[PDB]
Amino acid sequence: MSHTILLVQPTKRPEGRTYADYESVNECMEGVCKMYEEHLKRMNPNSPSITYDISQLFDFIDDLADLSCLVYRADTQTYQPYNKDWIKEKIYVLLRRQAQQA
Repeated sequence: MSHTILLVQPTKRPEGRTYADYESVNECMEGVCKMYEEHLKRMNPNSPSITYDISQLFDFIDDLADLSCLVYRADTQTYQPYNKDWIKEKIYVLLRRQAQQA
């Protein structure tokens, strides 16, 4: 698995820049969905389930001022960068697999 770092900046405000790290690319993508999920729970404290469609996720990601990831390559002991659109496609594929399973 490749160690992965996610850099997020929610708004134009520089002090909001944050990061988190994961043991793999798929756990980082799941981390992106968890970010949106905890945002929806803040907003909806009294909804029993947090439910959302993939279009709502994608608009949330598009609205971030910035989102990128760095993925460790054993090859060169270095990190390959990938942009917001790459991220969205991995989450697409991930969420599409689960939907098939069901």
